[PDB]
Amino acid sequence: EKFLHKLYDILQEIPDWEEKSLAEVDSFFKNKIVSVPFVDPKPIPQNTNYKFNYKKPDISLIGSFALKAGIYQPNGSSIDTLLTMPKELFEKKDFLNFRCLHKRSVYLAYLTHHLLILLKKDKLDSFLQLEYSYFDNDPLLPILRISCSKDYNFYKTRFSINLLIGFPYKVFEPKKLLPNRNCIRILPATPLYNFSVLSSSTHENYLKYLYKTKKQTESFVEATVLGRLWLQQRGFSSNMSHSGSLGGFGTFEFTILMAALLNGGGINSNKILLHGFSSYQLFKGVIKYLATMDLCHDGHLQFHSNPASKYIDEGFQTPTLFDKSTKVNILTKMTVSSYQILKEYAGETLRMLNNVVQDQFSNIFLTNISRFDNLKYDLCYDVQLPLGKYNNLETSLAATFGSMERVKFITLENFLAHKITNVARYALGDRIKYIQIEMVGQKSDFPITKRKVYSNTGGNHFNFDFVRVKLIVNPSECDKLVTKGPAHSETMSTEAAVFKNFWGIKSSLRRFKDGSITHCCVWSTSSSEPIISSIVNFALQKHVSKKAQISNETIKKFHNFLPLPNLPSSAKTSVLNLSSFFNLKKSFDDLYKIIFQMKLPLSVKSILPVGSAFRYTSLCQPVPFAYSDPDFFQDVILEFETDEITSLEKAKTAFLLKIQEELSANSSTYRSFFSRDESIPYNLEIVTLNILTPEGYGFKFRVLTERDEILYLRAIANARNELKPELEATFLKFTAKYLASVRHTRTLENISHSYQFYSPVVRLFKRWLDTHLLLGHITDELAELIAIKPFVDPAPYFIPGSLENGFLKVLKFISQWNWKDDPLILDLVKPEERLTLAQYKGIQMNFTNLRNSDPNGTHLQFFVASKNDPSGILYSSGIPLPIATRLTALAKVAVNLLQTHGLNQQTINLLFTPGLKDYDFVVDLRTPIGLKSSCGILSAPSNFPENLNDLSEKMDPTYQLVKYLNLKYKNSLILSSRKYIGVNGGEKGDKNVITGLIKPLFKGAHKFRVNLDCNVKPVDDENVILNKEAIFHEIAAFGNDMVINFETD
Amino acid sequence: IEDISAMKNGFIVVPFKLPDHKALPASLHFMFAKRHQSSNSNESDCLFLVNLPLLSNIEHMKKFVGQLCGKYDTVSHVEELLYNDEFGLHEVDLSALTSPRNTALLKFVDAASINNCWNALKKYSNLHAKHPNELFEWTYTTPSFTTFVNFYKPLDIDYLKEDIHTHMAIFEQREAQAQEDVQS
Amino acid sequence: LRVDEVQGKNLLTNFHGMDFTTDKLRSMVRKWQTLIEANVTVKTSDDYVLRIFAIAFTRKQANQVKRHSYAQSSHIRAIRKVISEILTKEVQGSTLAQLTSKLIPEVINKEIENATKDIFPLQNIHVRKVKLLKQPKFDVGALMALHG
Repeated sequence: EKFLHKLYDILQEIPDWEEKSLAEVDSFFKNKIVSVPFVDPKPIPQNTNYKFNYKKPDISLIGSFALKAGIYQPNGSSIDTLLTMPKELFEKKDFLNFRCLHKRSVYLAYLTHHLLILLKKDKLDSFLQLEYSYFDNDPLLPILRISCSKDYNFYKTRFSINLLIGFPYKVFEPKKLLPNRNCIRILPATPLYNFSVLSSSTHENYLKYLYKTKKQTESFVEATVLGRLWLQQRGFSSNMSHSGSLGGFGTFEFTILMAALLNGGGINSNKILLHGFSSYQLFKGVIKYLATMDLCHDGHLQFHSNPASKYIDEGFQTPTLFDKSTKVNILTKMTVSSYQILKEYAGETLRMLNNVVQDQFSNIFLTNISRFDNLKYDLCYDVQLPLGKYNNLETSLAATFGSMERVKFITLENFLAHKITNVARYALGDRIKYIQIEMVGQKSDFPITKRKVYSNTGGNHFNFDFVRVKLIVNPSECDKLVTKGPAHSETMSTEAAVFKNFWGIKSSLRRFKDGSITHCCVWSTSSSEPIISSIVNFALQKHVSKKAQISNETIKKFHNFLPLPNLPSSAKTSVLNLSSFFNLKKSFDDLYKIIFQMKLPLSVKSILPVGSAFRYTSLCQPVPFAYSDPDFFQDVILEFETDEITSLEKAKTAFLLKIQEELSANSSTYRSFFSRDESIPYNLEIVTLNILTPEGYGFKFRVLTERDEILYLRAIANARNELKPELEATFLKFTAKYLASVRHTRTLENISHSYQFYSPVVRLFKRWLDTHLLLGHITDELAELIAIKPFVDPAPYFIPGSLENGFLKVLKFISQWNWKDDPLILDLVKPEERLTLAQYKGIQMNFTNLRNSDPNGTHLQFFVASKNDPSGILYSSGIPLPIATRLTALAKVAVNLLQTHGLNQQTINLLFTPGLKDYDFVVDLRTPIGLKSSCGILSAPSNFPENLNDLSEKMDPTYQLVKYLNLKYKNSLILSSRKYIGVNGGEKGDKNVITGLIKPLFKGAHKFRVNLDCNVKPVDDENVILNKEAIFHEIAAFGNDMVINFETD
Repeated sequence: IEDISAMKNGFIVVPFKLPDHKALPASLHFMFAKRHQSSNSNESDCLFLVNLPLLSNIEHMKKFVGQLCGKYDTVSHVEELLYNDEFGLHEVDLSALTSPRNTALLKFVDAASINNCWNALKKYSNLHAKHPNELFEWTYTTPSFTTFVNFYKPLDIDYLKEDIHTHMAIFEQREAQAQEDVQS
Repeated sequence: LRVDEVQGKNLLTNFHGMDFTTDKLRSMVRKWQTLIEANVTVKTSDDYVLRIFAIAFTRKQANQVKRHSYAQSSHIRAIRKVISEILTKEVQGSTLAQLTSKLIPEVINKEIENATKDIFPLQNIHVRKVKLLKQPKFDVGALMALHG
């Protein structure tokens, strides 16, 4: 404030200089160091008969500071100080053909020059910095910017000062400057010119109205800061959004709209916003309004800064809040896609504020969403634009840039931006939801010695390097094969004409099975990129510029890392194809009918599959006969119609005998055998009936009976007090496998068919965790739930619609997770049976009691619950805290590599490579046979062998190795390995690694106990230290023929 | 580490030289053995063993005791070995519930054999003390791809049928008698 | 079977309810025997909402001198509560299509008879009729999955 008062004194000291011509001011600012930042196109001596002038301007304050609603910006804010021009300096024919604009430009040039001289007098020049900029990045409006560096040293305030020179109230006719009106003679409207000049004419009056409403209401400043911070986290500002910039709406516009809503708002002009509201009331009201009330296409809003606001059903195809008191459109800095994306954010925040069960404040206000563009947007392509020169446009750009072109898009920035925007938007259509363009390289500032900003990089002479096109896609309409066009008649319609023209060679005329005659254009999907990518490639290089270069190698590498099944046409088969899953389901349903028509001492009550392939989450897509796949034999819970554990289990096996007998009898095409199952503890009689189907598919059947859980609870009750927790763990495993498994696979199937991309995202996540060897400890369902967390809970983001976006959101969430304090509770449900607040409180009290009896997760680290499981433990138990922290550190280091090295295929390969460090020992093994082809991932099997023992021969034993080895040394050693050799075994899929850490307690020596449970070597006659070399030798003995190398700490 | 031939708690350290594996540029697996005191009739003449190597079976127990007997010209006839649940897959007897880890018992034919092998192992400890290279070499019965594919091998239908048959039979018998007694 | 989606000379269908036949129902209502009906409105996974039905009749004990064989209201009350119990269990467990797969081999019909036979005999025992009254939202993806 003291500094601004000194500035006002300095200005009142600044002298005035008179009417001069272009040559006079030219010599003036040629022999002065300051160069007039002239607004393009510059004035010319042949078309300049009016003259120039500067007098003492009209000082004032305006902005968030004048509204007293500024905050302590960490990066730094600024205060706008307006200095309008004299109405005597103004003539009534100055609002045509850049006259008043050149007026403002020379006004500001002399102003900054002589304030610089007064600075050279006052000696604040050693710490003060003076420069040019554009009012909210508006090239038609240059402004002065004052900053400082480390007695008016205001640099610690981190503020800045904006010197703007508008025009007085009602100098030129607002109805001659209405957006419809033309004022650049060469006839088309000049909306941007209209906006700039009229806003400069009526800046301060808007501040008067804003302050008046701030005095009429009570929580106005709070609502202002609320909206400002919401928008700031959203990545929104008041700058001109026409230039490949997301903006046009910030604090100033937010406040004007809030005041207009207090001045009306409805279509019936009535007061939707009431001056008695609170902060949250006002903010929720305004967000609900911008979410429910279109302002661009089918309706617009109306008010008067001096009369109630009224909504009308005419949208001017541009965000239009129309002030009649000034004849101005408020949002004139806003692009249509910008308004759309802001309205979508508005609806999202509305639904958040309507969430009654879970709080949403942390996500709404305390999360910056604009940090990683590939998280904020599903699709993003880089396009180098070597456009070149002002004259070289005629040969670089396909389109034209003529007189009306420049009158409309005064800036070639706006021209190119909007051109590529519209061409991509049309040529894509429903394949996407929302579009944005980012002119990579664009700037706003420049020193005083210049006439504008200047750039020479990226094959251009304009402010950018290249263009990054961002898209929020629609998945259900993404992988649609054909680009459908309009119908076909003899007299070619206007729509069909324009369509065929736009599509050139791609256009054609195809007929369909239903009998329709419509134009179209067809593509062929690729298992390495999306058809949207092909389309943007073609349309961009066709209707914009033959010199453009286009790619997204990032998404290329994502789809490359995706596993490719050894299937015909898999090369052209996209990600969103589930044909393999459907074929497996169909074979299984045939088998289903066979067993249901079988006859038995019981009637078959139900046959429910619980296969990961069924729930669309297996690492790979199934391939007939590819039985070396770990996920080949899918589980099928068989349940029969309605007292000792052993007799019960052997009766189960006897029913399997009968089934297998009748099956070998009357379904000889199938093959069958019995496998000992030992995945469940302390049950030594469970037998799974493996069935082999000439669709090359394999299942395992297990009889479920209610007497299982009955006898299990009986044993729980009968066990000793210290023995209890072990049988608790065993019963938990049983429940996870037999009941919650079925419930989970059901609900997950449903929500996946609603969220398509969930299946590929979770498959990629499983791949990544297999590369990181954590799969030996992590159970599939756990990872599935973690990876479904982003879709079912997208706050603040949007639902992912690209494999990259989904993978990165999963990793971001895991990284920022704090399982020690934070729980996880998922509302498994289609988009708009969610949890009651009652169930929510129940799950939360569950979490609180668990974390009370375990405040540091030595027994349970990740806690995740849902309707299927109100316990939050079923897929999280049995995981060591070293594994947990290793996972979280992996996520964090990955997010940091992304933060730093930039997103590239190299960073992705760095993600996929395993750390293999911190491992007390690392055994590198290779299996004698190759297994990539047999596993059926692309680098082919074609029957079942004649011996089932030889099926087993082709199987993979390293899983057995690591599991049983952990069973033995589970008292002393923690191990990890690779589960899927067919993807993580090199070029043959045959290389694995056993990475192990020592338990830090048995690391040392201890008392020689009868139940110490380790291979030790005493250091004395009473104290015993662990026997490392013995351990390694025992590992070598166990894996004698497959251990190839050992590497110690 | 050389003079550590026994433990003050009465147990005994047993070294074992481990051979040269190509992936490693020689340890001596330590075991502890102490005579048993249990009132179970089948728990007689037992050497409680602690820290057996991987897959210590009756074969390698016979091999070790034959090493000791051939050295110390002694006679120690092994009878049986008990409680070799080296993986912990029978820690809980769920069956009769609902109706000594890393250690084992080594039974001998008689106290003669057990005391003779006990002398031999005392002198084995003294071998650890004085001459560390006179100590035996422990060869793990090496599990290979063959025994792991054996683990993968499906079960035999005849074994399944016969076992289910006899199990269900005896269970039906015991259940019949139980009902008779209950409602008698 | 209701039609939801279409594709050129090829229009697909999904579940829309189940009825009995009038002639079969008339034969089942024999004289001198208790009839018993019970029903519940209940939700599935893919949140269709439906009301399913159930009917059963008291059968004569194969050796019984007395022809009427009528249960005892107290009998009836209990039977309906168990039927009601069993039906709600099947509807919540079944997503929608699964109930379909559940009804066709009539497992429901038998679990009933099973939990029932401890109260009073009973014969026939069928689902009889199921109606749909609140389906969720289109979701073109889920409908395609059912078709092969």
